[PDB]
Amino acid sequence: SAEDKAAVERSKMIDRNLREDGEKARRELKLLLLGTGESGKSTFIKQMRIIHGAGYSEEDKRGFTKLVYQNIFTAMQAMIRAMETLKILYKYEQNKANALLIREVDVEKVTTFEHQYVSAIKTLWEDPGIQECYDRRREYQLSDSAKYYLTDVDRIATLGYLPTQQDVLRVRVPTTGIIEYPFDLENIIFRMVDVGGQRSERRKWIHCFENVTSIMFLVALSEYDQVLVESDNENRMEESKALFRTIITYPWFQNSSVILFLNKKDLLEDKILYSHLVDYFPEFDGPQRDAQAAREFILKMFVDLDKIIYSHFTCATDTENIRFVFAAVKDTILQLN
Amino acid sequence: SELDQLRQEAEQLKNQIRDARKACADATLSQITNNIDPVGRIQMRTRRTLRGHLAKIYAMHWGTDSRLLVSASQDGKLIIWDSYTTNKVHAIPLRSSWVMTCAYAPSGNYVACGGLDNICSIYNLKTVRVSRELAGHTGYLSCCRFLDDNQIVTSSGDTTCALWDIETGQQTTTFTGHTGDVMSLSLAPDTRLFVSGACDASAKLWDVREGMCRQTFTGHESDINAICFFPNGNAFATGSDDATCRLFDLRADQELMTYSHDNIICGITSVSFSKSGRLLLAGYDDFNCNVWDALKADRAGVLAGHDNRVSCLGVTDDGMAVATGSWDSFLKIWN
Amino acid sequence: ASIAQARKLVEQLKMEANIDRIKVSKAAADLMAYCEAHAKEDPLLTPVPASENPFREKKF
Ligand SMILES: Nc1nc2c(ncn2[C@@H]2O[C@H](COP(=O)(O)OP(=O)(O)O)[C@@H](O)[C@H]2O)c(=O)[nH]1
Ligand SMILES: [Cl-]
Ligand SMILES: [Zn+2]
Repeated sequence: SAEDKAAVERSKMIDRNLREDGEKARRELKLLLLGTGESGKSTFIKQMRIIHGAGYSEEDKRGFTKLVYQNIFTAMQAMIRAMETLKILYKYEQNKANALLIREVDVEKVTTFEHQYVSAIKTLWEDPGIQECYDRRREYQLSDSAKYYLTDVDRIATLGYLPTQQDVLRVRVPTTGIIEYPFDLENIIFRMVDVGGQRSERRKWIHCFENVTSIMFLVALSEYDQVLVESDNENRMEESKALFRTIITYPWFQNSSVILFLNKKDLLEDKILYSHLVDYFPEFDGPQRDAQAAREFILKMFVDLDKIIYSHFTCATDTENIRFVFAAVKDTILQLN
Repeated sequence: SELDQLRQEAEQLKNQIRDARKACADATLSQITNNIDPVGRIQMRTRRTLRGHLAKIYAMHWGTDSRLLVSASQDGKLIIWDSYTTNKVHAIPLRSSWVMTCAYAPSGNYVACGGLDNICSIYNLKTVRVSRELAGHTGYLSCCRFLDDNQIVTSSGDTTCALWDIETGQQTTTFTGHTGDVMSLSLAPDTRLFVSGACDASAKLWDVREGMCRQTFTGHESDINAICFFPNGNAFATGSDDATCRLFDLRADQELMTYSHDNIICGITSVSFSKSGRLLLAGYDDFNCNVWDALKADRAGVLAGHDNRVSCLGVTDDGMAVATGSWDSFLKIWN
Repeated sequence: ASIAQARKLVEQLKMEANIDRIKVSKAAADLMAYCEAHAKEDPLLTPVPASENPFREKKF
């Protein structure tokens, strides 16, 4: 049959295309980013787009505008809540009304940054009570970019505001599905994957990641002085370490190379001047007010558990630092594969 | 306390339901079927091996012609096969390789798939181009089934199911009530109802057009990964993490039978009845399909043709064949 | 907040309670009768001749 012969040739043309696609797939390396929320995963992905992808054009930057506004509202809502929970007083009577106005904003629906709200935000941020609450942020959940955006509120509120590359690097991009960012480098396709937006039962999808090439586990160095009140005062860094241990002992990650990124090294340098590691980890025997002693301790603690763990200190918002660190990591991953 | 009295009333109602179900339980299915002959040994052969995927297969669905089928793999391809010849008819490159489900529209005009992207993508086979991306779920797409070319039902890790208008791209109806990830759904033969199975260890019967849950069934604190209707629409079966299949009757409003062996402890991924309802086929993480006598609960046979999990299966509308799909990258057609 | 969820649960349980149910004996007899009536139409249960099996025909 002419028709039967055509159907066989169509099948063979499909087989050609599947073989070609299979050849390309063997050049792909999956890099699975893991780590608790706020550890640096989404920022790392954005850096890969800057360093090895298309970067951020004017048009791209314009697209992130409303999310910058939303980060501002989310931060101020967190501090308003903390004023109540920690029982801190506003200095300015007007901020009772300003706090109510901001509290009631539906962040998901924010597309503009109108004068009413800009004034309320600025007046709240300038209140010494809110500044006192900001200084107590280790006791609640506040973005590490909150101060950055609130300091720059005038720039962000100006008509014609266009986000900078730093504004983009810091902004929360909300998603509850899988994040995959592929990029080409030296005839290899790196598929960088982040599941941290997913809110569903990990047991039902973890096997999608059997034998990934590499796991990149991010930890915020700056979380050493935070405890989980719900988990018997478990240190946040102990929770991150427990997660890490579950990852490295998982039977289908035994072939995966494991890279530990101890991120937010810049925030450690500031925090260590006033928040003492020994108060949270009394085994620490190094000097106080010493970032290098602290980060060395945190590293040795994290891997105090056969398998080799590679580790680097990072500042994910510093493009030059990530360029440097990833150049080295890429060399390791390619050598192992 | 208003919340305490409402909590108390809910307990009274759960007891009323328990008592009404007990009042109907006058005999068991096993007693009723005691005198019917065993089916005797079911010994199917592999008739076709479908080769082409290059990674785990997660889902498959037969076309209503009992000849074409669609399969979905983490290789980022949907393949449409002619099972009779083994010819590939289409290979569709997916944007997201993180696929968990696929479906064949009854017309044969469209297929659907999705997964960890949280989107049900519709592909036009008579154009192959993506014709719609159905966005709205806030967790993974676990299952989808077309009612017609313009309507599809989905289940999600976000704990909801939904009915969509494909043309508008909107959820017509959102089916809420599960408290855990929904893994599976099955349309009634008359498309009036559907059932869902979830990680809250419950199966729910839903009214498609009215939007409510009519009946809830508990699956003994094990996640339900797979669900299928009995062919007359008056019962359904589940497959769970605890190596057990269960039959539930809608009009008696309760579980009738379990299907398990103590020396099988692995998860079930997939369930289907045979055309008459007499056989219940289930796919297992131990790489086999077990075929159960639905009326008598004895195991009638095995299909052992895979080197990794059986992830999916399906029985043709004409009843002529079983497909198995596997993490070993192959499908097999049996009868 | 929680009172609304709790009221929803109660209303749902009333809907589930107030249905017509049949005897398991009837339900079972009906499933058995269905299987018996359709057994001849079921190729996986009741082998069809090779010539009627599309997966055995030398045609394909
Ligand atoms: N100062 C500073 N900010 C960082 C660093 N890494 C991430 N951030 C910021 O901290 C916030 C949370 O990081 P993100 O990458 O979103 O973490 P994710 O929740 O794991 O995706 C964002 O505003 C980031 O830009 C770092 O090393 N230093
Ligand atoms: Cl490395
Ligand atoms: Zn290294």
